[PDB]
Amino acid sequence: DVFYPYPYASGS
Amino acid sequence: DVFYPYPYASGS
Amino acid sequence: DVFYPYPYASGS
Amino acid sequence: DVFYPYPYASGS
Amino acid sequence: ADTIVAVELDTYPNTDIGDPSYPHIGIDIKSVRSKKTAKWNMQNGKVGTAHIIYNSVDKRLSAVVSYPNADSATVSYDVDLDNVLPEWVRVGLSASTGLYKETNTILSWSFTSKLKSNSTHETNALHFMFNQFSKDQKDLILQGDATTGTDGNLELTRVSSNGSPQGSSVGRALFYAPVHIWESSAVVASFEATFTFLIKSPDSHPADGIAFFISNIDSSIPSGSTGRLLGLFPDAN
Amino acid sequence: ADTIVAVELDTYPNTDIGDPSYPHIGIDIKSVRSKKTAKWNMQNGKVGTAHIIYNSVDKRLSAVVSYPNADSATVSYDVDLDNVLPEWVRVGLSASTGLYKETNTILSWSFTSKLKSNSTHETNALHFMFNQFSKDQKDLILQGDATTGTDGNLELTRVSSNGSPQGSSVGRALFYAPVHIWESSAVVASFEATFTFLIKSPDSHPADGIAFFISNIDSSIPSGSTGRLLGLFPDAN
Amino acid sequence: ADTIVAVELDTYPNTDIGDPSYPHIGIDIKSVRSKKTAKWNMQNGKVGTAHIIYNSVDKRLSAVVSYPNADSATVSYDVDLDNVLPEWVRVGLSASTGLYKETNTILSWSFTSKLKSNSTHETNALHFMFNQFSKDQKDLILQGDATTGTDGNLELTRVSSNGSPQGSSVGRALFYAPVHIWESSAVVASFEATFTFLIKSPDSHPADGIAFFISNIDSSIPSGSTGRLLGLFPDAN
Amino acid sequence: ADTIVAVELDTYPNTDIGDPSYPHIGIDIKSVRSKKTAKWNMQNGKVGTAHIIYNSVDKRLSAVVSYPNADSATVSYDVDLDNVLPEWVRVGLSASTGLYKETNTILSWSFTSKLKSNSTHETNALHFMFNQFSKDQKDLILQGDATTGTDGNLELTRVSSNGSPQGSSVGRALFYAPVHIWESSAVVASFEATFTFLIKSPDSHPADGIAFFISNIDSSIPSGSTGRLLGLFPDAN
Ligand SMILES: [Ca+2]
Ligand SMILES: [Ca+2]
Ligand SMILES: [Ca+2]
Ligand SMILES: [Ca+2]
Ligand SMILES: [Mn+2]
Ligand SMILES: [Mn+2]
Ligand SMILES: [Mn+2]
Ligand SMILES: [Mn+2]
Repeated sequence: DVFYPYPYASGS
Repeated sequence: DVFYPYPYASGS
Repeated sequence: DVFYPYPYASGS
Repeated sequence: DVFYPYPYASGS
Repeated sequence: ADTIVAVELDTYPNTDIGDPSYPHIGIDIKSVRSKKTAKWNMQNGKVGTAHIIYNSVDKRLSAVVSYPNADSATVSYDVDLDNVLPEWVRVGLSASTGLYKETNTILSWSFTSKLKSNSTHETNALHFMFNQFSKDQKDLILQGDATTGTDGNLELTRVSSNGSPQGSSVGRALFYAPVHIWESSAVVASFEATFTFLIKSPDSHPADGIAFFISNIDSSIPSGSTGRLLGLFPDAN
Repeated sequence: ADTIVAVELDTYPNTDIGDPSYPHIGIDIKSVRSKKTAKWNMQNGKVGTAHIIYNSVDKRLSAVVSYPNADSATVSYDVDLDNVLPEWVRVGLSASTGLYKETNTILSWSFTSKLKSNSTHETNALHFMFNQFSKDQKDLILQGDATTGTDGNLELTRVSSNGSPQGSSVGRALFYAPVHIWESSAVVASFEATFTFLIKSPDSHPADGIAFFISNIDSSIPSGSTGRLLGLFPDAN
Repeated sequence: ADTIVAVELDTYPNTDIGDPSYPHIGIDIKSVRSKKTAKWNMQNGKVGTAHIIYNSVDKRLSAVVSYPNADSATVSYDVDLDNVLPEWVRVGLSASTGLYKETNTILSWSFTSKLKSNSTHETNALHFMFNQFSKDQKDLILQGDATTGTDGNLELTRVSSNGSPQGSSVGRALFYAPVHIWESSAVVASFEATFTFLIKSPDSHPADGIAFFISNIDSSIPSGSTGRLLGLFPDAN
Repeated sequence: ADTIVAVELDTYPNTDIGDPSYPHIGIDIKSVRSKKTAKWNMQNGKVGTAHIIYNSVDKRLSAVVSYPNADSATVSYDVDLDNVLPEWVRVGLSASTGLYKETNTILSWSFTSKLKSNSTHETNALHFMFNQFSKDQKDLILQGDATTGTDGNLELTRVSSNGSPQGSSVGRALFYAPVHIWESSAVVASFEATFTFLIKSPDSHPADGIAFFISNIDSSIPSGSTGRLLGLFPDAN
């Protein structure tokens, strides 16, 4: 429902 | 795939 | 002191 | 049944 | 109102209110007049153990009282606690003396409640275990003559300085946090309680007993619930 | 001889051997012809949970099968396991297919046995909990087509490469270490097992079911115990 | 003031108070200025797990934050909790938002404390586990904007109907029963806590964080301890 | 050879192999020559308790030995068990006597292992607890002179009818089921073990010690590993 708003999301 | 395919159940 | 002082019991 | 055979027993 | 469901270790026969002509263990549902009882071979001065168990599948509350390498008494009763108690209860131990006395010493206590909701692994549970009682046990609610600290034990009723029991004494101990004993959407609900006790009587016949009980959160010691009412009931109805 | 005490999740009605005209859960004592059964609303493709509980005070073996926010089936039966099994058993899961098929996928499994001897706190207990199944699960004994690793699940019966069930398949999984299920001087003895399963059938009517069972240590898969015998029995007597 | 020990999952870097120039997890001993930090690859919108452990033999408090199929951030600090905290404390979760916001949703929380007194097996223990939260969760103390019952989760901070987070919000949750965290005549005292969270930020700029804390029994949300103070301290000292 | 990690309660100082000039407890990593020791006031004839704990966040193995109303000996060493042991091991107790003897009696033993996989709550766990030992304890592997059933205790070494210890004796006990001690995709792996022992020496000169160990699944007593080798290593290297 949400995508990497800011903090580094490793992967997807 | 197969979710709840089985006898007389309320709603789907 | 009080060890097993009570009704009908095998041995002492 | 046994008393400080050798190792320092602190107390009794 | 004070709702109670207790498993009692009755040591004195008050036939005046329905008691069997012998020391017994029984199951009480909102009444001191046990719904089911079992003869119990009490042993003055011996340390004994008590296990209470319950599960929602059977809706059967069972208890086993025993002493080391001796006989053990059992008493079971079918009951649907959902239709007896509020889903949020408080568990604890009660005890008393009257014309006769006895020591009501708890040496250890542990409780385990588990709730498995109707969803994948939504299991909630609570577990506490006391094997040593501090002098200032901040997670226990002591009512009446209840006190902790003596040799690391919970002394429920009044125990004199020299160590001898006391007459007309009532005590109770409830675990601080409320317990969710049941829920509408629970597939399986269960608990089991264990406690070791030491009853020592100086006089002829000891009285009046100990009891494991569950009750409404705000529960308290009824008046005149001393002696034969095991600090759990206001009258003998 | 192979002694069995199983709680089955029968999904196919084999009225030829006593089965009810519907999917059901039942309790089997040394026989596939259930001693007690309960109608069960199986749900093809839905993850379901199963709880089996037993205590020596009641000597009542109860089971509850349910699906998320749906009905739950219960079945209880009075039995003294002391007079049925050897004090040292081995617990495990069994399953199979026959003319019809289905997936017998265990997603998680946990067991808890406790023995309280007749002495002060001499409580022995064992507890294991599986929520992820390794490819090489060295603490499990896999018999038949049983296999671990697929998505971290224990696939009991043969599941094709593409993922579809397989006919004429039998599987079992037993925890490696023996379990002391009962003892002569036990004041209280009890266990409780939990497992989440996923049964998915491609064809019209699914078969044949899953079952939680207890047995003698050296137990193994009887011959022709495929299909309606749930990999637990040699014949339908 | 209150004595506070906490493991913070800081989502917003306030370099003006000593925060690393990026998301991090850290250990706070009576000061929002962590004694030890560790970069953390905060994964917005994904469920993560947090593990905090401690024991009096190593006297080292440690924690690990992770997301499935992702890496793990680890942090550890050496501290004798006997000199920092009172022997009777309370445990719980705290979280906030300031100018920027995020959802600080708790999906599950479990904790376990154990005391092994210097009298052998004088083991006392406490254990609770939450996978579901009811609207009326009587065993929890909710301070500030914290609420429960929502989809069965705990929202430590404000979140509207549309499901979006709010700014300038502070909320905590503590377990109802006090916890005996340490005792003198104790051979080994240990505790371990776990919880799954879901920090979601639609505005793409998360803040301010979630924390697991230990404080004096009567600890309450400090004035202005909103935003970067994580509802734990009254000043950035 | 076998990979061995152990916490030894060395009762006899063999300075020829690096032993401190007095009773001590220590951590051995594949060598009888401890990587870390700590003086220990061994109290002959008294029951003591031993606590060993570890977790992969701190990666520090620690232990505390104590006797009631007496002091506590503590020892800790930093070691990543992933590089020293295989992910599947076995746990147990070992002990010996040589020229001098002592009784190496085990009164109770419990252990608990937990794995939290990097997929959140992919928690797997194992727990066993022994307070009583039967003559025929099928869930234990007894190697050497170890025996059970005696007063309900475990005698790791030879002891005659008169109850006096024997010289040149080696005996161990391992849990039947293999234990998954670590996994790669693991966020936090931890285990803690406890046991009460009674080292008694009539000849006033105790030797050689008791140990808790972790080894490969198929570990067996090494040649001549009697006496000062604590039945753990084949040489004093
Ligand atoms: Ca009475
Ligand atoms: Ca069938
Ligand atoms: Ca910050
Ligand atoms: Ca030595
Ligand atoms: Mn009565
Ligand atoms: Mn059937
Ligand atoms: Mn910070
Ligand atoms: Mn040494």
